[PDB]
Amino acid sequence: TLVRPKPLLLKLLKSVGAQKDTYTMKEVLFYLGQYIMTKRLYDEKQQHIVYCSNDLLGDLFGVPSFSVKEHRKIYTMIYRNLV
Amino acid sequence: TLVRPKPLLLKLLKSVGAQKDTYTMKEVLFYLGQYIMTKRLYDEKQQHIVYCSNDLLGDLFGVPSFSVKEHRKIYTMIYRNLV
Ligand SMILES: [Cl-]
Repeated sequence: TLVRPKPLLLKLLKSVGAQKDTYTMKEVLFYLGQYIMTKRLYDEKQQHIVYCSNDLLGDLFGVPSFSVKEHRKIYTMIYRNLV
Repeated sequence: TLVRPKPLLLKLLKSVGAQKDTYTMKEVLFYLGQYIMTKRLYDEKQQHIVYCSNDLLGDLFGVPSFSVKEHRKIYTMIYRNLV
């Protein structure tokens, strides 16, 4: 099973090194984690909290922040950005 | 965020009490639990394994079995049966 990111999440994925149109969900998480890392969107002191409120990811996901421990919310926010 | 099961997952969900045409991921997972557990698709001896080769569920997931601890696979198999 491969998934097809909608266009804006595609651009987001490519900006940290993804190359195709379709990905396993594992590839999508990998690039999501790279993106949050390289952009430093996490709290320094509570590293599992992501502030994405000023960022394209907050727009795509629909939320101004979340924690990486909210797996179900993260999967749901991803679904919205899949064709 | 409301998801909308395609017709087969809907059938599965209805058969274990769901009424709506739309659900939270929270609910979708609950009913699915209900489904597996009320038909005893899981192995008695190693209970994290669900065997669905002889069941409606194997047809919608596309696997002969899966393990409840494989969350990424579960969400992925679920997205293909959603809008
Ligand atoms: Cl909750």
